[PDB]
Amino acid sequence: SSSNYCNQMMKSRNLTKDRCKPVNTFVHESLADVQAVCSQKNVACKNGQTNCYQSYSTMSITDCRETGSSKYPNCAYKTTQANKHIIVACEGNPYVPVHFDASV
Amino acid sequence: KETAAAKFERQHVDS
Repeated sequence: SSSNYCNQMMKSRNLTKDRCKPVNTFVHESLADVQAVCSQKNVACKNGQTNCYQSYSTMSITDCRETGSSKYPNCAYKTTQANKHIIVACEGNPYVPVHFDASV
Repeated sequence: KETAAAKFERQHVDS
């Protein structure tokens, strides 16, 4: 609900207008470069299904994680910036990211 | 209404 990046973006992107979501990752890359990961390194998803893909390179990401003190309506987040490989699960035609599986 | 791909973009991409 407040001024650091995660509090602002989680509210703006409608993640925390009606609940406090525990964790969420934002990727700071162009949409078409994030969509390009669906034809990069195929890997098994955490759930063992096989439609996950790992980016060849690291991407700029911000991890947002609720503090121990956060309670709706006052959601509060710790902001961690990092450059990590993302893993996304892809589906459809066009084969596009539908779930964020992890960053490594 | 919002597709799974649109929801992935809204929640995770910040170009």
